[PDB]
Amino acid sequence: DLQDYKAHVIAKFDTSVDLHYDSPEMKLLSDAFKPYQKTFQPHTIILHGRPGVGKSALARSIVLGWAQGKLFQKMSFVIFFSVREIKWTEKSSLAQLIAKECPDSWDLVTKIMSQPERLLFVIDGLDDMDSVLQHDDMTLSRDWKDEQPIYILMYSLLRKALLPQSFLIITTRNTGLEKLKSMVVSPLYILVEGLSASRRSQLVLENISNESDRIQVFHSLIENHQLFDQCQAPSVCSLVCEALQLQKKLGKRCTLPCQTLTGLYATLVFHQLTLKRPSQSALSQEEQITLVGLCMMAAEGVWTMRSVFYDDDLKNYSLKESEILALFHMNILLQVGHNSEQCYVFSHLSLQDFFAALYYVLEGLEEWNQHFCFDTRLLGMKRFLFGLMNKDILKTLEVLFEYPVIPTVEQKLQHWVSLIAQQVNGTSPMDTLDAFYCLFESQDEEFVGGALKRFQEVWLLINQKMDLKVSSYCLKHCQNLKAIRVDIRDLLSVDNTLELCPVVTVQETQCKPLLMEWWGNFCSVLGSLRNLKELDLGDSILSQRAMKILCLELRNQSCRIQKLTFKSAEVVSGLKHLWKLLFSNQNLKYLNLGNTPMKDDDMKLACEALKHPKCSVETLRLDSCELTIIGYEMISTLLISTTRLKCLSLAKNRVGVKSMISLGNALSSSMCLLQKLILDNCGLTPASCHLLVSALFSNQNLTHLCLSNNSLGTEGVQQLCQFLRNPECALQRLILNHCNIVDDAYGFLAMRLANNTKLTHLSLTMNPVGDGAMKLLCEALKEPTCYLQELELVDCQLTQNCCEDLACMITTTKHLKSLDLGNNALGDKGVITLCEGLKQSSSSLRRLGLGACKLTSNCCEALSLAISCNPHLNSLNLVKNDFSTSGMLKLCSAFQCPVSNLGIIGLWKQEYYARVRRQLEEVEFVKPHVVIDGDWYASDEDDRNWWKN
Amino acid sequence: DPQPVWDAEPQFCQGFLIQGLWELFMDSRQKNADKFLKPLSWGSEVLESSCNQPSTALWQLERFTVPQALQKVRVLKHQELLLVVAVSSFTRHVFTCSQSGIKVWNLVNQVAEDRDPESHLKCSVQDNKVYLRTCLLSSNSRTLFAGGYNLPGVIVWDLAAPSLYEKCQLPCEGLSCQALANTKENMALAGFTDGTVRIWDLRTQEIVRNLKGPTNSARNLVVKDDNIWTGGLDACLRCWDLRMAKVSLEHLFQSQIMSLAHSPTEDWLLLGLANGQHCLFNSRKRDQVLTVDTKDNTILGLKFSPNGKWWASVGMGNFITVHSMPTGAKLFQVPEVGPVRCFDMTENGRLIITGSRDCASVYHIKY
Amino acid sequence: SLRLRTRPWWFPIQEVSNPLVLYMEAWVAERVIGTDQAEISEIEWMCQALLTVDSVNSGNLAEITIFGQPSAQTRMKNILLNMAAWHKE
Repeated sequence: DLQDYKAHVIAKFDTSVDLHYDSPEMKLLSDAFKPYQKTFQPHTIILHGRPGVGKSALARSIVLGWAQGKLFQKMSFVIFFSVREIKWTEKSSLAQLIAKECPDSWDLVTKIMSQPERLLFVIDGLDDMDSVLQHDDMTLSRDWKDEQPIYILMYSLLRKALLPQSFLIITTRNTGLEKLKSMVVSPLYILVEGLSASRRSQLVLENISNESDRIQVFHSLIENHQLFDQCQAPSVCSLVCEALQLQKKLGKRCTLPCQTLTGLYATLVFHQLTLKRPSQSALSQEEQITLVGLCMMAAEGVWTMRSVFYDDDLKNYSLKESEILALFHMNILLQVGHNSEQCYVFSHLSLQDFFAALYYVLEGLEEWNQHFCFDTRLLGMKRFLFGLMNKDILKTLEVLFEYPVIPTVEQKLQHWVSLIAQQVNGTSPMDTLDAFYCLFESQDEEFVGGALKRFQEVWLLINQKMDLKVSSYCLKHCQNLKAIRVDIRDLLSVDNTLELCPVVTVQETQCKPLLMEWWGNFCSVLGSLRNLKELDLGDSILSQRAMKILCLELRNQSCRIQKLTFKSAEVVSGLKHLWKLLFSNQNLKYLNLGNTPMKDDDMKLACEALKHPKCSVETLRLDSCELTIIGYEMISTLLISTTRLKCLSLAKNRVGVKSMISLGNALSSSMCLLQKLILDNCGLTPASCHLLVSALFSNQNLTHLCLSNNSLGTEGVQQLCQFLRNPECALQRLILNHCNIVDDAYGFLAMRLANNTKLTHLSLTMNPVGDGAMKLLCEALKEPTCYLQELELVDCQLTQNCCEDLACMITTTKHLKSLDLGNNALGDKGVITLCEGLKQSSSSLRRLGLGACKLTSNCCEALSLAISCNPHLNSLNLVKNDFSTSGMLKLCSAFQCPVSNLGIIGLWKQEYYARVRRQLEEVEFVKPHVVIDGDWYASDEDDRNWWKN
Repeated sequence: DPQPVWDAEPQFCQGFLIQGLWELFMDSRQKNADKFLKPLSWGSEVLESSCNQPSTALWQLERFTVPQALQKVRVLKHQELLLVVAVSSFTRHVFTCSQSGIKVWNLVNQVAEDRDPESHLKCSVQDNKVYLRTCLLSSNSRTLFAGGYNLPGVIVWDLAAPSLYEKCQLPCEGLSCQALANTKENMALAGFTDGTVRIWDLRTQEIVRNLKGPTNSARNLVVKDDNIWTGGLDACLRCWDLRMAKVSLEHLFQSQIMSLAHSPTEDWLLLGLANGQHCLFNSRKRDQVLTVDTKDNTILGLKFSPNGKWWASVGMGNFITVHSMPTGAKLFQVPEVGPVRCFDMTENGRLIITGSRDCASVYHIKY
Repeated sequence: SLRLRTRPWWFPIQEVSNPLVLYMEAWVAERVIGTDQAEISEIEWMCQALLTVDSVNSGNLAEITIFGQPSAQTRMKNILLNMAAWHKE
């Protein structure tokens, strides 16, 4: 009786004559159920794809091909289940379902006996049952003929616990795979794709208006990945093309945009609604309840993850198919089902998302509830809800509903967009780009302008052209922007790429790629901003042409950018253009050219441009650039000549003897005007350093000097101290952060520090100075004729033996105000003797750094008492120390005291228990001006990192 | 005694907007600044800004960095007592092992709290009652090993195939796995409860050699270029040479060795004892073992940084601590709820997974 | 209007929703990609990206589609471009 069943299923499944073929794709399905590896033979195939592609047709064709032949011959029996068309709460069994599918019953008893080896199930849908699972526990069925709700047997057959060693083919959705993948046992995934990219492009091209705006609108549509991706379904592409044709026909009577899916869907639905009206009017009240109920039901289905909408759901919202069809005259909410029960599904999931979004706008129009008797899945509804906020759609809604429409959710959307802008530790680029994409959807100037008013800083990564377009659109309305950073890793790396997408060119004459012109628009927008004054190219790699366009657009007279950074970008090719920008924009005064090698000609041109009367750059950072002898000679002849430069950095590039004598000859001249000079991590020897200081002895223009990470002899320190001794030295800050200063050299420094003004800062980081030199330094600082202000001793070899001396100095000084002790083992007794003199507040110390000082919880009482009554202290560092709960509680109570005025506290608060966390939150609550952050060195009240940028 | 209070940690921006839209819907149907953490972008990086430093590093000191803090970004909800954790950032996966199965998770998903694994591999139905004890992941992220108590062998899974399916068996009938290791020469080895370390040829599943020691002496097992370092409850560390196939070294320690690790670049070996004491041993010179720390609680986990400039420790003391390598000075701590039994670190040194009771928390390393 | 493709279990479903599309000359596409599939799959495993080639166009153009995170897409595109440049010479 099997041939009769085969003939019957042939008769039932016959809806496509020219859509059945021995295609290569069917062959991959047929050969899939074969051992790919000799050991492994899969028993479950999961077909997934976009909602609109032909998957159900594919499953029906599978069953048809078995029913006739040429497709499956080993599988003696094939059973097709379609779960969207049946009710799934009643208690049933597998045998009853099969008998419903199989008109005869006497076959199954003999089929079950030995057929489980050779038996295939084809399940269609299985995406609507993602909600019925209680997630608590299911009783797994092991045998059929069991009275139990059908989803339980579906779960059991899914887990190979009901009818094992049988083949399954499952048709599902991309978003219905989250709860499913854990259930199945070693599946094979097949991805179903719709029509290709080129066919989609042609289908979109033939339907555009061609009223002098073909290219811009066409490319806006085609490059949008969100729209183009779901245009894979022939139904969605048909809807898009029909909306475009409709917009072409009623060219003047339409004001809604055609660049977004929201505009096209609004066009279609609103035109169909007004078609009913014999004359222009507002919808009747019953029609209003009908539409609002339909929107609310779609929204509930979206939230609850349902797409079937049984008849009781329709009765819940006082809906009916008759009035819906009469009001719309469109294929919306198609009915499926053949038994007594009936099912209603939207013609597409896109329409359900659109109506769910539309519910949010009409919810506050009236009191609708009197007439009702009752993160990936939410991307579409979110995008549509953002799009619905255009004022033209709202005007049409006001026309239909006869009342003003001001949706409440607009404040919520604007507030969410604003919350991204004000983030304490920079803005996340992903969230910024997501917000920009959402705001591009609502082509409204007022909404977007009100959303972007608190940014003041922006970080963007561009790896698609649509990123360029949405950023260019949104950045025009960020009028408070002051600094931007762009990371374009690969989009503009290659100079030339000439290809055409279709068989023929889209336009008869193009003469320029779309990418280059979109980049030019982006650059012009950057150049037109008024409050922006810092641009960073980040990690971007740029071809000559990209740099040429950027520099040309930055040359315009409305550009007020003052800081330019290239320290992480490959811009070596277009450097020539850069030079032309240097003496054409007079607002630019900071150029960071780190990590880019300079040849002979590039250096010559840069020096020639810097000499120009039209240039105004005063800071030039040139670290990790490999110069030659001629490069240093031309740098020197630039330094002597008339220039506006005041700060120079030559870090991380070796300096020879001849280059050193040339630089010294340039520096010794009285016509050299330079303020700051950074020379760290160079290759200065004791001879080179001696020659440099000998040259500098006659200089009276330099004020800042950094020589860190170098090798200095004791004679070098003596020569530096001699250069400091004479009057008219004008040297204010000195950095020696890694030079080997040992023994008698420190004495020289103390002898210079004891009686000297005009020198306010001194950093001695990472130097082997112990307590012996600390005695001398504290004696030097104790004198009233010492005007030092900041002292840094971060990584010296300091112990507690000097601590009491520090205490005395802390009491006795009158000019020191900042003191950093970074990696010194003071312990607990050293700290207690220090805060013995720190508590009495005899001085005006305002910054103390006590990180990495090996402090346990025994020193907490003294620290708490000292900081409890010391109103002068303003900054404190306490990271990298082991504090118990009780001592830390004592510290927290000390912070809350009404006497202290602490402004910066260096702590990582994620290293303590809950009670400490509550106390710290209360500390932040009582005093609102307290910042508790672990990055203590990012606080820069005065210019302290002037040598590290 | 001190009960840490767990809070919903991420509150990302997208979740904030979704939760805002969720409340309005229920508000309508009744009559009848905020701190956001940066997302884990693409499951790879966080796109943040590095902390400031008091000075500039030397020209040759570029890739040698130390962390400063850890930030929690996600919780993976296993539903049983966690035992082992593995990552393999190459493919952006996470493997969590328990006594009843191994759950595979993907890091690409942007969820505050994950409860839906990519796969759930189990073996309990095969025999009457079988427990898992340990799992291992190879260097190139193409093979997974699992071993347990009542298994007939250690199960081998292929991770580079179109499907996730069992591959090998590596027979070992009446032993408890207790340890796993892998070598570059395409060989596998495991160390069971009765002191046997057995080496199989991975491509033919053929036993190559068996090494015998005293009971419970193979709890920890580390492989190097030609040496095998073993240690356990007997409080001795021994080294076997595969060539001459007997013990080479024997060092005695004051307490039971609970964890072992090896520095990727230098020649240092890390010992974690049962009295909280860390120990450093030179694997080449082998002069003397130098103790670096002391604690009140035992140590159950130890792992080196990819550049070998720091290490992390976990134990029964509610804390995950990070120490600097040169001298062993503690860098920072992060608290948890209960005994932390396993943790793992990514290859690029960006993430760290930690399994405390039945949830695996993933932290981002802030440099 | 239907194309079928196997998806390895290790490829996330979140990265199948934003491909990268390039076009090149047909005579180079089949000779660079070749006929064998093991080498292609090994290349996908290394790059952590999926690629598909379509030559249904009546012209001399072939369309290549790459799935993955942006770094993976860039690396696979560079591999393909370098191989094509060498093969054409």
